[PDB]
Amino acid sequence: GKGDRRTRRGKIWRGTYGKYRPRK
Amino acid sequence: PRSLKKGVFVDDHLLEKVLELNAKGEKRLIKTWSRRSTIVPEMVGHTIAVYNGKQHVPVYITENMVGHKLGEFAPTRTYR
Amino acid sequence: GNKIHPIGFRLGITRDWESRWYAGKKQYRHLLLEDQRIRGLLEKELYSAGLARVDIERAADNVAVTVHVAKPGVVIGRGGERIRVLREELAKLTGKNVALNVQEVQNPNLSAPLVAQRVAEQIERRFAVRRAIKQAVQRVMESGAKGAKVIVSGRIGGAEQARTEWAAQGRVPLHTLRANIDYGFALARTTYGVLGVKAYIFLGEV
Amino acid sequence: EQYYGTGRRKEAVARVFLRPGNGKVTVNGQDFNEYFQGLVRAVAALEPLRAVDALGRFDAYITVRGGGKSGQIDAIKLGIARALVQYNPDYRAKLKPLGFLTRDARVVERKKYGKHKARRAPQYSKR
Amino acid sequence: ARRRRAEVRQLQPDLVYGDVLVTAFINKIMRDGKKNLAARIFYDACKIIQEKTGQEPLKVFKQAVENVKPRMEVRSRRVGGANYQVPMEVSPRRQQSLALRWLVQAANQRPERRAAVRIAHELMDAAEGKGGAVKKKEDVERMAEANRAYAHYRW
Amino acid sequence: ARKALIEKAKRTPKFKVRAYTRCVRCGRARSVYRFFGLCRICLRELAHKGQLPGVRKASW
Amino acid sequence: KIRIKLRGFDHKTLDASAQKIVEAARRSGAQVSGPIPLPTRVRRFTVIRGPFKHKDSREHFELRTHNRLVDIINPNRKTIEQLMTLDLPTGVEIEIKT
RNA sequence: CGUCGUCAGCUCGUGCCGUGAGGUGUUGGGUUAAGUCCCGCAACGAGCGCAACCCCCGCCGUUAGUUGCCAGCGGUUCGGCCGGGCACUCUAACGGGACUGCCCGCGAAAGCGGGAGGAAGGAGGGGACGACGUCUGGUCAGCAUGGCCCUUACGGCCUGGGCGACACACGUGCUACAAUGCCCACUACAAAGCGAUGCCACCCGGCAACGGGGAGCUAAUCGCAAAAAGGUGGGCCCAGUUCGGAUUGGGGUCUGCAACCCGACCCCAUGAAGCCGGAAUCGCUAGUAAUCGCGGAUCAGCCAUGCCGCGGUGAAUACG
Ligand SMILES: [K+]
Ligand SMILES: [K+]
Ligand SMILES: [K+]
Ligand SMILES: [K+]
Ligand SMILES: [K+]
Ligand SMILES: [K+]
Ligand SMILES: [Mg+2]
Ligand SMILES: [Mg+2]
Ligand SMILES: [Mg+2]
Ligand SMILES: [Mg+2]
Ligand SMILES: [Mg+2]
Ligand SMILES: [Mg+2]
Ligand SMILES: [Mg+2]
Ligand SMILES: [Mg+2]
Ligand SMILES: [Mg+2]
Ligand SMILES: [Mg+2]
Ligand SMILES: [Mg+2]
Ligand SMILES: [Mg+2]
Ligand SMILES: [Mg+2]
Ligand SMILES: [Mg+2]
Ligand SMILES: [Mg+2]
Ligand SMILES: [Mg+2]
Ligand SMILES: [Mg+2]
Ligand SMILES: [Mg+2]
Ligand SMILES: [Mg+2]
Ligand SMILES: [Mg+2]
Ligand SMILES: [Mg+2]
Ligand SMILES: [Mg+2]
Ligand SMILES: [Mg+2]
Ligand SMILES: [Mg+2]
Ligand SMILES: [Mg+2]
Ligand SMILES: [Mg+2]
Ligand SMILES: [Mg+2]
Ligand SMILES: [Mg+2]
Ligand SMILES: [Mg+2]
Ligand SMILES: [Mg+2]
Ligand SMILES: [Mg+2]
Ligand SMILES: [Zn+2]
Repeated sequence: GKGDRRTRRGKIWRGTYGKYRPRK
Repeated sequence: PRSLKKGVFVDDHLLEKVLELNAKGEKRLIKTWSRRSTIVPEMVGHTIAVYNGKQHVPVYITENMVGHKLGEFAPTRTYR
Repeated sequence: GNKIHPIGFRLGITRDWESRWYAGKKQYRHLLLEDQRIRGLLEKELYSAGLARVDIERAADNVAVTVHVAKPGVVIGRGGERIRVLREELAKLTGKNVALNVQEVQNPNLSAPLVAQRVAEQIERRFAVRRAIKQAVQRVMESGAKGAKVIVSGRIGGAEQARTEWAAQGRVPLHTLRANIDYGFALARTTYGVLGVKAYIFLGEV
Repeated sequence: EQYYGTGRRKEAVARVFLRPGNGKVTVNGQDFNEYFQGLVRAVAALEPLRAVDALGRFDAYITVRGGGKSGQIDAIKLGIARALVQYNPDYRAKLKPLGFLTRDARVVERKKYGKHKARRAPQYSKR
Repeated sequence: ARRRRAEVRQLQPDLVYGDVLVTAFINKIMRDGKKNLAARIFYDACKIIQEKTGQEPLKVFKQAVENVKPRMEVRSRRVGGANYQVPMEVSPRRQQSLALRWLVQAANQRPERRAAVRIAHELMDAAEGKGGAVKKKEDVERMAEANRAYAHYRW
Repeated sequence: ARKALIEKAKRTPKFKVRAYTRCVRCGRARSVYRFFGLCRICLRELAHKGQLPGVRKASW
Repeated sequence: KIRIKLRGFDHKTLDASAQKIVEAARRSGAQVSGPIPLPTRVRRFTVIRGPFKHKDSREHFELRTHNRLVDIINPNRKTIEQLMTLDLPTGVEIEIKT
């Protein structure tokens, strides 16, 4: 969930971007 | 998962002081207050006394120690 | 241990700001530290004149500084030399080089900043606290005003135990916004300690 | 020719223009069931008509912006009710009871300090 | 509620059966305010009551709610010495509130893997006199009546 | 606000990092707003006196 | 056509001294785009009332910057007369272009 | 500044009663959110407080068009894109309106119940605001200040360490234990804010963090920007798992003189406890609780899951 660094929610919650949450 | 970048850091107090001990020998002991300086090849063999915030600890340096900071061998806290 | 500063609580209405000049996120903190150094040395000088306020306005490298006092003849000096050395402190401080004015106070007994400053001095001279207060209120309440109130802290009379003396007349509806209640806090460094003096004056409503 | 009542809800503004015709409703271009659908709610926005008995007589061009869809769904409930008033005012005498004309004042309450969410207060032990 | 008598809330009738009772049940099924997802569920399950029954879902639903309503329940009350479980009539409104709360509760205790199925089967099983909810209703009713000896604590 | 500490004012901190803000009025280190140069306390006192232009008691 | 923008902390020191730079342009130039509002930039400061602990008190402070537009269509050289240097606002700042 | 406590109170002046402390007034009946108002009364009035005057949010009108619209006509690379126009949305400024006025009933009155009209009633919803006083309450490490004490040091500069210690115990929280769920893809509605060595469009390299290049922006005209939950499709199929992301190994980005002690961040690998929690105990009465994400203050960076704010979705229940 929001705690998984390697997921979408993981990145949203952690406010970051990357492989698992591309900057579009 | 450590990091530094592209320009490894080392304080020049010894960076050159150490290499000078190579220019004419090797010497004995050294005293630093830069536990923040990376360890590089030219240090191996030497024996540097790193400050643990209270004293200067005799830290012998080996090949398998390069890359590590000096502080990593001079523990600051005294426990049980 | 409560109560909003009667002034700050009204800045919106029945009370305008002292420093009323515009600025931007890069100037502001600067054009402010200035006013403080202004009122700073400004207040440690025009003390005897009795300053009930210090306004300030700006447009660009220009600063009003409409100093309100009850004894103008102290900021003027010998015929008019005081106002000279003073406007010299101005430019040597704020290199902005700006004007300066003076506004007499029509009865320094309707300006709490003074009524309080008064009691403070009396106290600093070993006056009789409960009396001074009692009188000051009477003085203020005598020359107009719909109400007034003075409050001195503790150590009243070098007493080892701090207290708080009262006194107040007429109305002083602190909860009413359209009040228009001047407020002034006078310190009072004495031999044994320090005493706070607050003054409230209710000058008409609406 | 045309009719138009605004309508607002929980910070949502809806432009509702009723025009004689079939009854195909548009919303920001998309078809009614195109801007909504998947929202069992939506159907209610067109309740104003059903009440007065419209539907088969008016078409509707609608603009919608601000807040969230269920909110919009309600602002539109007013548009179609306010515009439907300009048409025949004898309709107001039929939407009063239903209350479709009433603007819904219910809004998000301010987040106060000391609290976690305006009212939700932090928990304590006392031991 | 110390001062007033607390009036009851009114709910917008169902966007389908145009029934208020349905919305009530919908809200009990709701969770974290996801009223959409909540509504779906009742509906899908509402369909599943057919093609399993030739009857209308609403009639099924409304009669399940009925068999789960408790007519007596035991409430506490200290009378010097301890607490005596006192039996007593259940108000027309609490009956409904209890009935629905219980259905969603029993429903979610079922093994059926997906929501709509669970509400559906509980709805059905309830309608004919069986199921978690009805069990509860009977344990309660049995509680009261099992304490007839404290009936004189009316209140 | 110890004095030997109001040394802060140093265009020559040696390292931009060590350059910390302080309260223009009290020397207070923590809670020193940037738009005013003042600290959290001073900011409230002055705003009350009306000396902070525009600054008003917000309510909504 | 001269783009005008009036900013300030006072909603009267602008809204008002924004008609002086419109009336003094109604009879000397075009019709002017009248005075245009523009949203405000409210900056809030939330601080703790007491000087030590008691972090659940707070009290709020805002410093809202109001804005105005105007815009005088037709760079009337006859309007530049009444204007130029004739006003009464002290707590204002102007930003204008062509 | 916190606190009982937004509690409905605390007093005064004169008169009257009492040898006196004091009392009456402020008690009583009705009523109210209220010492709110009514009636009564040796009291008649008054101050602090309540309420109101202020801010925000609900509806409407006036004034104003570099933000909105084929509403409406024409052009369209069919994007409000251009002409164009301020009706609409909106922006921000002034003003309107609600008073138990308005109708039936009860009532001595205040006011209570109910309806009509209205966007809204009866304190419409939320703030700012918190009496005389209490707690020898909190802070002399914000600042101020009496006394006291140190004045090659209880002052000062610096490098390094410490405030980050860990057998343990508690508080406040975060993420969970899953199918009303998790994942991937695609697609949709927000508000309030911030932005010059600043937000960073768009482009290229990199799985990515980010790096190189670089348009616009003094910012209703450009950027932070994606809102998320939601909708659609596909997957997982009840398993400690495609639940959950602790811990640890490796590689690397970035800020900064410098990340060992002691930063955040990306990627690979690892993949812990946890199957809804004993006694006990906390919050919340409506757009609230619950749930979802968004901004800011401080700030190089950040240990923020904190704090102060914004809007989306949106309950249950209150006999008493
Ligand atoms: K969750
Ligand atoms: K609490
Ligand atoms: K009474
Ligand atoms: K109100
Ligand atoms: K004390
Ligand atoms: K549980
Ligand atoms: Mg996972
Ligand atoms: Mg995920
Ligand atoms: Mg002495
Ligand atoms: Mg919310
Ligand atoms: Mg000092
Ligand atoms: Mg720093
Ligand atoms: Mg600082
Ligand atoms: Mg407190
Ligand atoms: Mg009250
Ligand atoms: Mg007598
Ligand atoms: Mg008396
Ligand atoms: Mg008396
Ligand atoms: Mg008495
Ligand atoms: Mg009595
Ligand atoms: Mg009263
Ligand atoms: Mg209007
Ligand atoms: Mg009446
Ligand atoms: Mg009668
Ligand atoms: Mg009040
Ligand atoms: Mg103490
Ligand atoms: Mg202490
Ligand atoms: Mg600590
Ligand atoms: Mg905990
Ligand atoms: Mg690429
Ligand atoms: Mg699926
Ligand atoms: Mg797993
Ligand atoms: Mg399981
Ligand atoms: Mg709790
Ligand atoms: Mg930051
Ligand atoms: Mg950490
Ligand atoms: Mg955040
Ligand atoms: Zn300070």
